[PDB]
Parts: sequence; C-alpha cells; structure tokens
Amino acid sequence: VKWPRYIRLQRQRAILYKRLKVPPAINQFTQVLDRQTATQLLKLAHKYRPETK
Amino acid sequence: GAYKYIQELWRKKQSDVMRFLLRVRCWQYRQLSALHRAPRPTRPDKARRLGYKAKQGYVIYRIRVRRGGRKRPVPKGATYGKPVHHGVNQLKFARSLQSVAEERAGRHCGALRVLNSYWVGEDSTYKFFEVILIDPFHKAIRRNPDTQWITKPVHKHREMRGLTSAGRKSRGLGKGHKFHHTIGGSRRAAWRRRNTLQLHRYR
Amino acid sequence: TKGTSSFGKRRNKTHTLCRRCGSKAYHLQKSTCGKCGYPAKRKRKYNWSAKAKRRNTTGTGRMRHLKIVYRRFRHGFREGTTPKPK
Amino acid sequence: AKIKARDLRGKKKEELLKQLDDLKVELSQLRVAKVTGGAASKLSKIRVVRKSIARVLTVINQTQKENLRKFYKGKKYKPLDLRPKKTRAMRRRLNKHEESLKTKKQQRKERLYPLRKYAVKA
Amino acid sequence: SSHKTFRIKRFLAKKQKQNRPIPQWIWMKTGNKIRYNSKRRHWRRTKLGL
Amino acid sequence: KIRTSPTFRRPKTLRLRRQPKYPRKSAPRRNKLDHYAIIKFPLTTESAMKKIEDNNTLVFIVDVKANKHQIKQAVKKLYDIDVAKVNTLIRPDGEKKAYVRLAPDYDALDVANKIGII
Amino acid sequence: APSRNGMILKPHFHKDWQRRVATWFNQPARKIRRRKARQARARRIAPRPAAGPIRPIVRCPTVRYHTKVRAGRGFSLEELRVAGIHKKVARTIGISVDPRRRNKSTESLQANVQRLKEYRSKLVLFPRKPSAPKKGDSSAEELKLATQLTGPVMPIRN
RNA sequence: CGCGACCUCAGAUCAGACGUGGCGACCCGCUGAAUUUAAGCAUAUUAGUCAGCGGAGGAAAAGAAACUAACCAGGAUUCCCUCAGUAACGGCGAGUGAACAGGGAAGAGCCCAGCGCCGAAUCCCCGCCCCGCGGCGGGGCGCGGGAAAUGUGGCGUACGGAAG
Ligand SMILES: [Mg+2]
Ligand SMILES: [Mg+2]
Ligand SMILES: [Mg+2]
Ligand SMILES: [Mg+2]
Ligand SMILES: [Mg+2]
Ligand SMILES: [Mg+2]
Ligand SMILES: [Mg+2]
Ligand SMILES: [Mg+2]
Ligand SMILES: [Mg+2]
Ligand SMILES: [Mg+2]
Ligand SMILES: [Mg+2]
Ligand SMILES: [Mg+2]
Ligand SMILES: [Mg+2]
Ligand SMILES: [Mg+2]
Ligand SMILES: [Mg+2]
Ligand SMILES: [Mg+2]
Ligand SMILES: [Mg+2]
Ligand SMILES: [Mg+2]
Ligand SMILES: [Mg+2]
Ligand SMILES: [Mg+2]
Ligand SMILES: [Mg+2]
Ligand SMILES: [Mg+2]
Ligand SMILES: [Mg+2]
Ligand SMILES: [Mg+2]
Ligand SMILES: [Zn+2]
Repeated sequence: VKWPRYIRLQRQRAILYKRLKVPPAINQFTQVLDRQTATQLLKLAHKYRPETK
Repeated sequence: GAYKYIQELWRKKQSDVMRFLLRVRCWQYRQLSALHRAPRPTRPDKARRLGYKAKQGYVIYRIRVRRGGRKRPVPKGATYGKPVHHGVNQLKFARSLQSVAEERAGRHCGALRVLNSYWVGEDSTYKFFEVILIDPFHKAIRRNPDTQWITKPVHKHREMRGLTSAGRKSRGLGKGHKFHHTIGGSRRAAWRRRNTLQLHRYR
Repeated sequence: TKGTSSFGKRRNKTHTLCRRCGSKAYHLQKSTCGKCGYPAKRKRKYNWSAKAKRRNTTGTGRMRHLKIVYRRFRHGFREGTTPKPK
Repeated sequence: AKIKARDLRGKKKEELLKQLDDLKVELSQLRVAKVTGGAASKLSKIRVVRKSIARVLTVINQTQKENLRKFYKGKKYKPLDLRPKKTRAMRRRLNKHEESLKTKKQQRKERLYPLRKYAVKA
Repeated sequence: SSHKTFRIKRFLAKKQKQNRPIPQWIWMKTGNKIRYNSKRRHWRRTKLGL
Repeated sequence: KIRTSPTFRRPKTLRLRRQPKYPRKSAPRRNKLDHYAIIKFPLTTESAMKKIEDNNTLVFIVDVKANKHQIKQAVKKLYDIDVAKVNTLIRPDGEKKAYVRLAPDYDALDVANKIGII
Repeated sequence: APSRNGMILKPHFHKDWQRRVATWFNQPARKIRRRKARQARARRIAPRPAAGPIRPIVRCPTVRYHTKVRAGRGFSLEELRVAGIHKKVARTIGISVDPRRRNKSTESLQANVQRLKEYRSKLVLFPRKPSAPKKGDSSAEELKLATQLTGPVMPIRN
C-alpha cells in the first residue's frame, strides 16, 4: 500500500532505530523489565496510588 | 531538578548521545513539511527559560528555514551601476535565520503572537527552529496578570518590527561603547537625530 | 501605413471597468487591474505618485462609516442610552 | 390624518402591519395618479405617504428589536446585531475587570509598602 | 455592439439619463450660479470611455 | 482484515450539523422586494394603451431584480386577476418594463378603468 | 574656487538637509505645556515636595569635575542600611534609591547617612487613615503646617 | 484476532473565538540605487537617502547595565544645550564624523526559567441557583468534562534569596 507520509515516517523512524548504532544511554531503554516482574511491581504500586480529586 | 541535567546534556553536543539524537530528529524534520505544528516542545527546558509555561494557549511550531546566505535578486548578472554594487553572489543578509523563522511562523499564524524561539536541528541545507506562540484571546492567557502584556495592540506582530530576541540580536543595540550608532531608539533614530539641523529661534 | 491607416484596426479592446476601483483599467488577458491590482488582496499604491495617492485616499469618497465614527468619538461611543424624554 | 410615531408604539403588531398595508396601497394609487397626470395635491401627498410608511416601519423595527434585546438580556451569548458595536480595537480591549486583576506579588507589595502622604519642613 | 452585457448597458443607462439639460425652474433660485449643463456629452465628440 | 486496493484513502468520518449556541443575526430581515415594491407604476403611453385595448395585456414598470414569476404573483395578488403570461425587458432608461398578458377570462381595459389608467 | 585669504572650511550640507530640519517655533508652547504639566503634578501630589524625591550628595567622576558635588541618582543600599531605612520603605516615605551605587569611601557615606537622618528629622508623615493616627506619624500640630517646598528638597551647594 | 491505554496525525457547515483589508504625517524591521561632488573617474560622496516590501500605536522604538570610566569616582531609557566640526575615518583628496564627562526636561521600577519547599496547593470549559449585566463578571453547588507531573500556582531573581 502507498501509505500516508506520516505512517511512512513513523515506521521508517523505527527502522532507523534498528539500523543506526544506538549509543548505550539510549540503548538501555530497550532492555526492559520483563512481564512477570512488571506485573508484580504494578500490583505493588497500585496500593500506593495518589489521590483522585 | 531534571532541567539542570537536561540543559547540561543539551550543552554537550558532540557527545555521541546528542549527535545521535540531533541526527535522527533532523532526519524526521526533513521528512516532514516546512511549517507544521509541533504538539509539544522538543526542548522543554529551553522553552521554559524562553517563556513557555505549559498551559493552554501556548503553541509550538517547528519551522524549516532554508540554509545559506543571500544572493542578490537581480536579473542575470547585471546590477546596473558602479562597481561597488556589482556583487551578487557573496552577499549576506542582515537578519538571522532564527529571526526569519519567527517571521514566517508569525506570518502564517496572524492571530497568534510570537513569544520567542529556539534551535532544534540543522544539516547542510536546512536549519530547524521551534517557535513559541501565544494565543492572546484565550482566557488562560487573558486572565493571568503577568502574561496579559502580550494581549495588547502594541505587541502586534513582534517578529516583524524585530522585537523578539532573534530580532533584537540584529538591530545592533544594547548598552556600551560598541553601540554608539543606535543611541536613541534605534539605528535609524540615531541617524535621524544626528542628521537634522536644530535651527533654533534665536540661533 | 504606420499612422492613419493603422488606426483603423482599433476595434477590439484591452481594458474594461474594474469591479473594485470603478476605473476602465481591468485588463482582460492578464485579468488584473492596472490602477489597483484587483485579484491581489492589497490595493496597488506607490509612493512615486503622491497624485495617484491623493486621487483616492480616505477623504475622497463618501466615508459612509468613518464620518459617523468621527461624530460618535466626539461623545466617546455611547451605546444603549437615549436622552430622557418629554 | 397626520400619523405620528408617538401613538404607533402601543399599537400591536398586526395593527401596525395593516396600517403599513393600506399606506402602501395609498402610495401606489398616488404613483398611478402621478403617471396619468393628476393634481398638485396628490403629487405633494406622495412624500407624506412615503414618510408615513417610513415611521410606521421605524416603529415596527424599534419595537421588534427592543423585545429582542429584552429576550437576550440575561443570556451569555447574544447575537452580533445585539452586541455593543463600538470600535474594533475597543472591543478587543481588555475588560475593566481583567485589567484590574493584579498578581499576588504586587497585591502584597501594595499592602506592605503603600504609597505614603508626607511633606518636608523647609 | 448589440450584444451588451448587463453591467455595460446599466452604465450606458446612467450616462444617458445624466445627459439631460438643466431644468428651467433653477435659474430663478436665490443662491444660483448655474447657467447651463456644462457636463454634457454629444455622441460624436466625446466617446464616454468603456 | 485485509486491504486489497494498494491505495490508502481517507477514512470517511462523522460530521455533525450546526447546533449554534446563539443565532448570528437575531431576527430575519424583512422582504424588501415585496408585492408592492416589485411593481411600481403602469405605463400610460399610446403604445401601452394600444396594447391594453388589443392584446388584453397590461404594461408595467417594475424593478430590475424581478422575475416573471414574481411579477405574475404580484399582479395576481394586487389586482385579483390571473395572468396568462409575462414578457419582460430592460428599457434603455434602466427600468424593467413588463407586459402582463391576462387570461381571456379578464379584460385589460376594464382593469385599467379600475386601476385608474386611461 | 577660493578667494585671496580665508579659512577653508567643511560645511556639512552635502546631504539633503532641508528635508530634515527641526525648527523651534513651538519653543514657548513647549514651555507653557511643561509648566502646565508641572503645576498639575505639583498640585495633585498635594503636600509632597514638588521637586520629587530627595537625592544624595554625590561627586562628579572625572579629573575635570571631581572637586564639584552634585545631586545624584539615589541613595545607596549601604547608606540606607546605616541610616536604618528599609530599601522598600524609602521609596514610599520619599527617598530615592538606586541599587547600583557603590560606596568606596567613608566621608561620602557619612555625608549621605547624615543627609538621610536630617531628612527623617524634617519630614512630616501624615497618617494612613486620618481619623486613626499611628505610632510613626507626625503630630497634629505640624500636620496642619506641612506644605510643599519648592526648589530641590535640601538643595546641594558646593 | 479483538478490546483498552498513550503517542504522532487527519476530517468536520462541530461549540466558542481570533488574523486578513485601509490610511500611513510621526514610528519599527528589511531591502536600497543612480543622479550629484571629486573640476575626468573606478575607492569614497550622494547614502542606509529616493523608490520597493513588511508591521504597528496614540505615540512607536528604547529601558532598568555582560555600562561609563580610571576619578575623592558616576549610575535605566528617551530629549535639549554643550562636548565638536573634536577624537577619528577618507585616491588622508573631495568630503565624512561620534561618544564620555557637565548643565537641564522627565524620573519608577520590576517579573520569570533555573536552585528549591509546599498531597497541582493551579488553569480553562460546560449545567443549574442568586445578583449584576451596552467592557459577561461576582458568590454557591455539581461521584460534570478537560489542561497539567514532558510542570500550573504560592514564596523567590543577583539590590542576594530560602528554611529553622
Ligand atoms: Mg563609487
Ligand atoms: Mg551576536
Ligand atoms: Mg491582448
Ligand atoms: Mg501595499
Ligand atoms: Mg469618430
Ligand atoms: Mg573672483
Ligand atoms: Mg463552528
Ligand atoms: Mg565628477
Ligand atoms: Mg563638472
Ligand atoms: Mg563626467
Ligand atoms: Mg552608504
Ligand atoms: Mg522609502
Ligand atoms: Mg497591515
Ligand atoms: Mg489606530
Ligand atoms: Mg512601548
Ligand atoms: Mg549614559
Ligand atoms: Mg569650539
Ligand atoms: Mg592623494
Ligand atoms: Mg556617511
Ligand atoms: Mg552626558
Ligand atoms: Mg528639574
Ligand atoms: Mg513569580
Ligand atoms: Mg514552578
Ligand atoms: Mg540584574
Ligand atoms: Zn481595479
């Protein structure tokens, strides 16, 4: 499909983040917390949520 | 606070973190169009120290001025006159490309007012500037006392009288002994005060 | 065959009455007025002719709104009031 | 007789429109008299009938728009014919409330450090 | 031109109604300085523009 | 779900009608081209009354913004007579001269004696 | 083409000078406008000094003029602090302040501190609401006799 | 695959607003010549002038020092007298040419971002009640909707400031 130019842009930007040599300061955010640790951290942080208005 | 780290991080620009960031942003900004709205500032600390408080009614644009000097807009060669004014190709323009950026941003939006602007990227053939714009007839702007100065008719199109910071850098003013040819209101006012006979009544 | 016998072919006209300035200067092939530049949003005006300025500035025509705003300014734009009746 | 816009004002809407209607009829009959060639009385009278139509229509439009702004008295958005039509910059001028708003910095400065009332012995 | 447009014909209608002379009950007025219609126009001599 | 045609086209979205919180102009403007202002006076020329006698028409001077249908309904409301047809022109003075052919039911010399022209 | 003997000179009329010539026929209209404005301001600040605030002894800078004392811009912060006057209360009770002035001597500082104490002796501060006097307000005997002094308040002569 | 967040971005005759254009004497930004003078002329001069273009206001701009100074030191900006046809520039030819200081007109100072500490303490909009309404504003109630943590408000700004 001839995609729109914004769809083309936001896809091939991610292609460039796969291509270019990403420095480690920006690389460290693709190494992320795995799923069964993230869900127990969120069920801990659900206890301490700030107050609704 | 985070903004101190953000300003020192933006200060280090040949650091490969910031070379990667400015390169990828500049790629994306060339793929985009010339005068398009940015949804939020790219440099929030620079925006906040130039005047942007992230409330309703402030608008960031992201504009692309084409990079280069200024060749003289004459037919083929042919400036018909004395050999001082023969030159066309190596001429430079009196105002910064940052000011030209604020100018065409505030021309494209005439209902808004150019607060200030900053730098985001460059390459060989374009420079990119993000412009801060205040909508004066919004009431979060009009009911706040220390920003309802923008809502007055004197401040109409600041970028074209040359009153934002990128325009003030090109008028040659400021205190000093370096700035004698603007004393008075401006350079033209200096010249006009100097080249008039004050022919008194009693001489 | 340059003069009198070439003034005979003058039968198809160039300009016509413009519809912003009322003068017969609206060109038909360029379709722009010569005295005011009609399809431009801005009135054609130059400083090398102060006489072409003074032929139509604010004072020339009727000032159908602006003389009324002058005599409203001399009482400072009162609205909603009437004088007290008899 | 001599129609006057003093006593056309309590007159209600359909009665004013019937007055307008037979004034229009009378003006058209006087115009036919003008074309066929009538008398100086009717040729004088057509001005009286035209200004009669004028002040009947004046009373109609005034009494309509008085009711319109009395209908839109309390409301927040009201039509552009009913808004105050002063000059454009004077409508885009800030309000006498909004230009009276002072920040709390200068509220407290005007509290603590008021302008004083002094005089100097010579 | 018998193929007139409406604006042209309207303009010509105004000029030929303006082309009438002075009414003779004017030159007995008190503050008068008029003796004829100076702005007249004969169709051979002056060609009206357009 | 699949895309067969390789052209992306804009998704058809929902657009509401105006629900304005106040009318722009308050009261609608009165019809200034009404049935009295549309026809002004009839002609009483020798040609016009030759046509009243022979062709069973009346001859009127109406204003330029008229229609044939408008002055047809005008003569029908002002003089209570129906109209066969209407033929209009713009005089060189600037007015719109109309020729109102009545029905064979009615007679224009009678209606002219009614409305004064003779 | 000069004559026999005479000063050869450079008149600066080679430009277009007639288009830019400022003639002074509104000189006396300007003087009357200024003194009308001066009378209006001097009566609208009604017991306060017409000359404005008080301004310090300060000494002219250079080698040509350092023997001369003028009236300056405003009292320095060091001077106000030694005279006890708060830097925001001074502008209200009638004292001019500038924050930019240094003090590199002691003679000039003691002159200005003495001048501030002399001013606080001389001034008559009316109460804030007149029916309710307060502590730092002058007495009702001299509240009636307070008036505008014309000329510069405590003039500086050399 | 579907659902739900957020992010980038579109369409609305969506609700409410706003800019366009004119005059243009004075003002701000840019562009900007050649006549003319040099007894020619090319650098200069005319001249940052005319013409061109954009933008305002009742005045505009400037303005509270990354200043002047070199003194026993002055102290925002603007204007006037003077400095001074001086220092200086210039085929050092013709021509060009400021500022400091001093005397006067006037006189006024201030606010952010950052560093912080306060449960976002903040702002806009819809609906109803009361008041006032021809500068749509004040008070109350909404388990009303948004903005905002990618930072609003309060204290605080180089004259230091905050906490105890
Ligand atoms: Mg030359
Ligand atoms: Mg610079
Ligand atoms: Mg042609
Ligand atoms: Mg123009
Ligand atoms: Mg002929
Ligand atoms: Mg001789
Ligand atoms: Mg809408
Ligand atoms: Mg020469
Ligand atoms: Mg010569
Ligand atoms: Mg020559
Ligand atoms: Mg030059
Ligand atoms: Mg010009
Ligand atoms: Mg404009
Ligand atoms: Mg104006
Ligand atoms: Mg100003
Ligand atoms: Mg100075
Ligand atoms: Mg001398
Ligand atoms: Mg030489
Ligand atoms: Mg020069
Ligand atoms: Mg000086
Ligand atoms: Mg004085
Ligand atoms: Mg603050
Ligand atoms: Mg904050
Ligand atoms: Mg400072
Ligand atoms: Zn035209």
